[PDB]
Amino acid sequence: ETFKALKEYRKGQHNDSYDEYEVNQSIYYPNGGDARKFHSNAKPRAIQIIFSPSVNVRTIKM
Amino acid sequence: ADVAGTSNRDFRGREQRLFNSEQYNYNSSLNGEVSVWVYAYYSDGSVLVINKNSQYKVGISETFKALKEYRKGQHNDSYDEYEVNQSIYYPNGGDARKFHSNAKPRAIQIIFSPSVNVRTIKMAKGNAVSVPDEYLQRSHPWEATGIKYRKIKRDGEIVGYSHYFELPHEYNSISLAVSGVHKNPSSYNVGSAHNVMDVFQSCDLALRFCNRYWAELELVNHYISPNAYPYLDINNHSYGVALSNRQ
Amino acid sequence: ADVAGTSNRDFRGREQRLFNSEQYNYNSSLNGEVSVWVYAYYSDGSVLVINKNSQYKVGISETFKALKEYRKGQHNDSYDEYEVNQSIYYPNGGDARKFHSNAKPRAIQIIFSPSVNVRTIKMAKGNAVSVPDEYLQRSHPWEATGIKYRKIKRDGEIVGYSHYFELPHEYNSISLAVSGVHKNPSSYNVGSAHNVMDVFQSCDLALRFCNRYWAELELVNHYISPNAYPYLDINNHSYGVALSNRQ
Amino acid sequence: ADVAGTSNRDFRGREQRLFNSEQYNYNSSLNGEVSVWVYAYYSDGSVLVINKNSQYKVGISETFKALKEYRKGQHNDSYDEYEVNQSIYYPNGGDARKFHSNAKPRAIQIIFSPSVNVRTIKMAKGNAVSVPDEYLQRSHPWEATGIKYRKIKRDGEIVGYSHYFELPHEYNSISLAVSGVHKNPSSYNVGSAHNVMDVFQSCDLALRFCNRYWAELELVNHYISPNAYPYLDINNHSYGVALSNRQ
Ligand SMILES: Nc1nc2c(ncn2[C@@H]2O[C@H](COP(=O)(O)OP(=O)(O)OP(=O)(O)O)[C@@H](O)[C@H]2O)c(=O)[nH]1
Ligand SMILES: Nc1nc2c(ncn2[C@@H]2O[C@H](COP(=O)(O)OP(=O)(O)OP(=O)(O)O)[C@@H](O)[C@H]2O)c(=O)[nH]1
Ligand SMILES: Nc1nc2c(ncn2[C@@H]2O[C@H](COP(=O)(O)OP(=O)(O)OP(=O)(O)O)[C@@H](O)[C@H]2O)c(=O)[nH]1
Ligand SMILES: Nc1ncnc2c1ncn2[C@@H]1O[C@H](COP(=O)(O)OP(=O)(O)OP(=O)(O)O)[C@@H](O)[C@H]1O
Ligand SMILES: Nc1ncnc2c1ncn2[C@@H]1O[C@H](COP(=O)(O)OP(=O)(O)OP(=O)(O)O)[C@@H](O)[C@H]1O
Ligand SMILES: Nc1ncnc2c1ncn2[C@@H]1O[C@H](COP(=O)(O)OP(=O)(O)OP(=O)(O)O)[C@@H](O)[C@H]1O
Ligand SMILES: Nc1ccn([C@@H]2O[C@H](COP(=O)(O)OP(=O)(O)OP(=O)(O)O)[C@@H](O)[C@H]2O)c(=O)n1
Ligand SMILES: Nc1ccn([C@@H]2O[C@H](COP(=O)(O)OP(=O)(O)OP(=O)(O)O)[C@@H](O)[C@H]2O)c(=O)n1
Ligand SMILES: Nc1ccn([C@@H]2O[C@H](COP(=O)(O)OP(=O)(O)OP(=O)(O)O)[C@@H](O)[C@H]2O)c(=O)n1
Ligand SMILES: Nc1ccn([C@@H]2O[C@H](COP(=O)(O)OP(=O)(O)OP(=O)(O)O)[C@@H](O)[C@H]2O)c(=O)n1
Ligand SMILES: [Cl-]
Ligand SMILES: [Cl-]
Ligand SMILES: [Cl-]
Ligand SMILES: [Mg+2]
Ligand SMILES: [Mg+2]
Ligand SMILES: [Mg+2]
Ligand SMILES: [Mg+2]
Ligand SMILES: [Mg+2]
Ligand SMILES: [Mg+2]
Ligand SMILES: [Mg+2]
Repeated sequence: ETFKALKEYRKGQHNDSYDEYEVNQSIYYPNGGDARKFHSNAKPRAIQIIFSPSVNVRTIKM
Repeated sequence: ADVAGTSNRDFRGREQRLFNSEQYNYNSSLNGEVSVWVYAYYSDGSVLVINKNSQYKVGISETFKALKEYRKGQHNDSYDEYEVNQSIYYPNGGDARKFHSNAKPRAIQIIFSPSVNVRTIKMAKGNAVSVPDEYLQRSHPWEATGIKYRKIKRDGEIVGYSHYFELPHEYNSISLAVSGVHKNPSSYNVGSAHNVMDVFQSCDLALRFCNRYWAELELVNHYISPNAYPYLDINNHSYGVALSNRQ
Repeated sequence: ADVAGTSNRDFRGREQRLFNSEQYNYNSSLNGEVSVWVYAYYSDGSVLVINKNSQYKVGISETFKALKEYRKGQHNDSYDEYEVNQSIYYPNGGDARKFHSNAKPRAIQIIFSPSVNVRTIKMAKGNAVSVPDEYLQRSHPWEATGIKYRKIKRDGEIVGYSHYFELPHEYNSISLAVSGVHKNPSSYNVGSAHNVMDVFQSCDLALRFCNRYWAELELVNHYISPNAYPYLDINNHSYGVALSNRQ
Repeated sequence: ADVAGTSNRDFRGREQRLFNSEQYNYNSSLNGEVSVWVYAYYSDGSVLVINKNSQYKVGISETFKALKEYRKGQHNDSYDEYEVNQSIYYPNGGDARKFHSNAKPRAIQIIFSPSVNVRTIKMAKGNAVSVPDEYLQRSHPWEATGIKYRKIKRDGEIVGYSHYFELPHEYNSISLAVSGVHKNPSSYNVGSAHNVMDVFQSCDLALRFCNRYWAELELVNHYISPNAYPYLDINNHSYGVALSNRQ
């Protein structure tokens, strides 16, 4: 998944979609955008990766 | 004339030092201001400042709703946040579309000017329905929290006092009121019969300010520094101007 | 040990009774809260509560506009209600599309905590432009209305005081301010020179709350009962908790 | 110590040169990345980049619809562009309000990293319904287009490979897929039984990127240059960093 695709998207609600385009430009390069916020609340705060017990743990790659 | 910076006849130098000292001391006279700031920090990095500047004593009181992030001229999920409030006022009391509102403050900093007497500071940190301690019947209406205030220092001088607490937990939903009294080392009570009507007038003359800044940077650059205000930033860095006996 | 509920050595029982009594009495000490609630009832069945909780004395003051129903996050005919206000401030002064605004309160209940002294209660019920009695020049700024307050009672105990008046007529368009003073049977004046600066601080530390509930049911279930507040409902039913010398 | 830049004991200098050479060579080892970029240029001067970075082999495949300009958070005539697509998929198949959509790419640049083997590059340039050559029945699923790739050069070093074609005609409506294989001068087949499951994993581990930039300038300054990527601009100017045996 891209950085964009991991960002919170609220189906059927407002998502500050223009401002979040600007947010992305400033994340891709420092001072690259014109966003109205320092930190997007759409950015993930954490990530959990889970595998089924049928995985071989030694083959996992990230 | 004597050469600058080599004698006691550098009157320009003496006048500069006096000018700075007079400012520091005027503020701490009974004729001077006392000021309080409440900073609410939001998860998007923005900061609501509420400031009040008055003579004799000063304070700020805000509802849980009024401390919540409000983006002027933008969308604020206003209906959903009404539902959020109902669920904060009572568990499962609302119909919101979110577990945690990003409009809720993540932290609070309270700063007082150096003209406050730290021992007179009082805080009422209530729950979301504005009750200081679980139930009114057993609530002392305030706690004296002066001992938790850290000195904000520049060049060895106390430029202010700061109390900071984070609200990083889901149950940290608060109303908040804070108050302090201007230093008075004299035995002239400003609230004695002679001057009490002047203190009542100070209630009406107190000047208030609030604004939401987009970042701590913007706050430091365009609010704190230009007005020679004290501040303590997230990295424990002190801001302010040292004036007492200094050029 | 002795068997529960058969002797004076049921210390758990004695501690329960003391705990309740201490709460009742703490509230009525000079260290305790005094609280006032104003309920505005609207024709759609919803209720605006404004509450304020403070030491020494407490009160609330609201404009005619501020008492009007406001539905957070929904449509409120906001332009038309601006026109409504102009026609309420002066006859035929506006251009509204309605004879009677459903946002106008149909009734008002004022409740005080049992820590109030009923004889200190004062109300300023003004007209829509905030004049207590027709013209400022002949207005006493308040009426002492304590004699009209009914006792809200539970188990024989006064859990609060209520004054209720309906505004069922077209000309019942009001501004409203109410105030009361915390019980003080001592001859220590809390506003005497010794403690007056603490009362000025109480002005700043007073915690405030407002919210619109959708029904009297919702108010009873999620505002009154959870916080052990007193209330009197439309069927004259008393709500509150009896604490003095009770388990 | 010896003086800088006058002897073989300038270990800082030798380390710098090695560091650069190791980077160039690591990329071209079987452990390194291979990368492809597709740039679609629009008439408003903006540029969609799609990039993919993977081990062993890499490629990108996009529908005609997905190559069309999409302005995030702005109006895109979305209904009318649905109608446009119907008329591109089949002549006179839609009801659009325009002869030529400004959302259609005016040109395409394909760039590969210098770790690609140019002889393994394959392109499927299909029509708007994703058919490589008029009809499926007579379509070879790809063309080997490596011979048309120009070397992007900086300081004598190949920093990448570019294939550019304009789509300046009304009938230049395309779907597009392109692929290349990481250099492998060894006789170890990365797709042989020993390592083939690792290549299947590379399919899942391939990192993808897309974004629309407003101008070629913005692309050069904020996408190409900061990440040390190769590029060829409209004036035939080469961008990239020369690393092999250089400080
Ligand atoms: N006091 C002092 N300041 C120093 C010293 N070394 C560097 N400084 C810097 O110089 C500043 C103070 O300089 P001065 O104001 O001229 O020294 P002072 O102690 O105030 O002496 P007075 O002007 O007589 O009041 C401080 O902010 C320091 O960062 C030092 O050894 N002593
Ligand atoms: N006092 C009293 N309560 C009754 C009686 N019959 C039923 N009750 C119920 O019991 C409750 C009070 O019971 P208790 O608290 O145990 O009686 P009490 O008068 O408080 O006696 P103490 O516990 O010694 O203070 C009331 O709320 C009544 O509804 C009765 O005859 N006398
Ligand atoms: N090689 C070379 N570079 C020149 C010459 N004149 C100017 N330059 C510039 O200098 C740069 C290369 O300088 P160097 O790296 O120090 O020379 P070099 O050929 O790499 O020699 P080595 O450091 O031993 O590898 C090039 O980018 C040129 O633009 C010249 O006559 N020969
Ligand atoms: N290098 C120094 N040596 C001795 N005294 C100094 C020196 N620098 C400053 N001082 C003096 O010591 C006093 C304290 O200055 P200082 O800068 O240490 O305090 P501060 O700014 O409040 O805290 P800090 O700089 O540690 O964040 C001032 O009078 C200052 O002039
Ligand atoms: N059935 C009873 N007989 C005698 N005394 C009672 C009885 N029930 C309650 N009491 C006592 O009489 C006092 C008054 O209780 P009561 O329930 O009548 O008052 P209340 O709740 O304020 O008003 P109400 O129940 O009439 O709405 C309390 O001390 C209570 O314990
Ligand atoms: N003035 C020069 N005379 C001789 N050799 C040079 C000179 N300038 C650079 N070189 C060397 O010749 C090689 C090619 O450098 P050059 O700058 O000509 O290629 P380029 O950057 O890929 O293409 P171009 O500069 O023509 O756009 C490098 O090793 C460089 O160090
Ligand atoms: N940095 C920004 C942010 C927003 N806006 C303007 O404000 C408008 C509304 O904000 P937007 O980001 O589009 O969010 P919403 O419309 O509220 O939500 P959504 O687009 O997801 O429906 C935008 O169209 C844009 O023109 C802007 O000038 N620049
Ligand atoms: N718990 C919720 C949240 C929202 N909505 C509906 O969705 C609409 C849009 O959401 P809202 O909360 O009003 O936010 P915005 O309109 O996007 O932003 P704002 O009101 O601040 O302009 C509301 O009018 C409301 O009718 C709802 O059904 N119940
Ligand atoms: N007496 C009135 C009432 C309304 N209008 C017009 O009708 C519009 C819509 O009515 P309004 O009073 O604004 O209510 P709503 O938009 O429906 O609700 P709200 O403003 O609270 O969102 C207004 O903008 C106003 O221009 C008018 O001409 N004169
Ligand atoms: N060939 C077309 C083009 C548009 N419309 C109508 O015009 C409206 C507005 O145009 P649209 O194509 O939807 O563009 P915008 O709303 O302006 O932009 P966007 O949808 O991207 O926000 C559409 O909803 C559609 O009903 C139409 O009748 N037939
Ligand atoms: Cl003084
Ligand atoms: Cl007491
Ligand atoms: Cl290798
Ligand atoms: Mg210092
Ligand atoms: Mg809304
Ligand atoms: Mg309107
Ligand atoms: Mg009863
Ligand atoms: Mg939008
Ligand atoms: Mg549309
Ligand atoms: Mg060159």
